[PDB]
Amino acid sequence: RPDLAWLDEVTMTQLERNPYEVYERLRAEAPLAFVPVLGSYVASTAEVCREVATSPDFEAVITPAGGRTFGHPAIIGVNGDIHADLRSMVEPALQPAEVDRWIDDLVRPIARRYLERFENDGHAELVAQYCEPVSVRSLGDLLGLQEVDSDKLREWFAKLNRSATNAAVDENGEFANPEGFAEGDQAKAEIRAVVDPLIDKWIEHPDDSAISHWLHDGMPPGQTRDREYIYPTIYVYLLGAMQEPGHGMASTLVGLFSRPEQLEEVVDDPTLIPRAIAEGLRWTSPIWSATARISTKPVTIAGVDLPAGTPVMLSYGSANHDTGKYEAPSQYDLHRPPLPHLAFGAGNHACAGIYFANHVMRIALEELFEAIPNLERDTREGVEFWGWGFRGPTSLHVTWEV
Ligand code: HEM
Ligand SMILES: COc1cccc(OC)c1O
Repeated sequence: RPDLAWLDEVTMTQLERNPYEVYERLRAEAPLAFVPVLGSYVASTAEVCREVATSPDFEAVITPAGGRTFGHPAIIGVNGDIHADLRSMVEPALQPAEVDRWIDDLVRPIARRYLERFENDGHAELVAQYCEPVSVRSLGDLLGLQEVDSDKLREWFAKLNRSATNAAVDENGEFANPEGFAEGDQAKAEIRAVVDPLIDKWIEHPDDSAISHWLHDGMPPGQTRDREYIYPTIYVYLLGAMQEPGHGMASTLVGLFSRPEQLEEVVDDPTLIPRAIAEGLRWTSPIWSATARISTKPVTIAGVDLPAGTPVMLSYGSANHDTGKYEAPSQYDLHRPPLPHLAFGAGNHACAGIYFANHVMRIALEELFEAIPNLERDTREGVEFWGWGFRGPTSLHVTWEV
């Protein structure tokens, strides 16, 4: 497309370090645009992302690097009967009435345990010391991975992240960094070595762990889902479900720190924490551009006539800065009027764990502010955000008196 020739010079590193300038141009010039280094059409505005994610003429497809990382059948990448089965598999523990039965007793003691290690230090790096540990320890226990240390869960989601977002392609559409999948493969090998004996045990001795229920739920007597059938969705969990609540917590904190007067409001009135988190997710969406759909027939989107079989990456993080919806979206604003956002996606492949994730982030922030009410950010340190597929702050140094 001739007038978008500047897109030929957009690099993967540029999109990873800060995609917002390129995507501001995309939202104005071409809400649906083919980005050469990603090898795909990308949807950048709220209208186009929502349309593609809910269209009867699109279905789920995994991004190329995500498919290389997860294989088949990843819940995010399949449709029809297989997707219906995988959704029925994961949904029980995520049902709101079910989450409300045990979420407090799950997350609150975990939050306190990680806080107790540093709440009197006067300094902390909250991404590694708090946000990621609470996120992974909560989900890990729910899944049945109690004996997998939070360091290991965090390492796995970091390697899966880099593998599943290893999207750069060369002139011929081939992956430009083929060695970047190796640490994904390696993480998967480690995961198998840990999880295979757990599955062996759960097949014979089911328990209340989520993965045990994934094996057994809805199955004829004496049968379990084959482990090869559920492992790709285990990997989906061990990337985004492990990573995103921690990133959403951390981005919300960075946003609040940028508005000191709003941090103070929320600490004074913790009933504002859900609103603070909702704005945090819009402001820096944890899942920024990690999923996609594929057209199933010829379809016209944003004036582009797409053939059948055309993938479209859903850059929800860009859609959540759509100035057709938001005023000054690059600024964190607790007092933004509550509007729909796309940080959980849309359509039949929208996030299945919204209610759980919101509670994990809420409880974690409640306990943090109770333990450290005079929390401040360490302004001697910069906060850098990283990621195009998944985005969040790489560190969050804080300080407090005493
Ligand atoms: C703040 C934290 C989270 C955010 C921002 C988030 C966001 C998202 C997004 C954007 C998608 C893709 C939706 C689309 O393509 O339209 C997704 C899919 C999904 N998420 Fe969440 N997620 C979070 C946490 C979680 C957690 C903790 C779990 C599990 C306990 C979870 C389970 C899933 C599943 C199973 C899918 C795939 C749904 C499908 O393809 O049918 N998510 N999430
Ligand atoms: C590409 O990987 C993912 C995309 C969307 C959601 C995920 O975990 C919930 C996830 O792991």
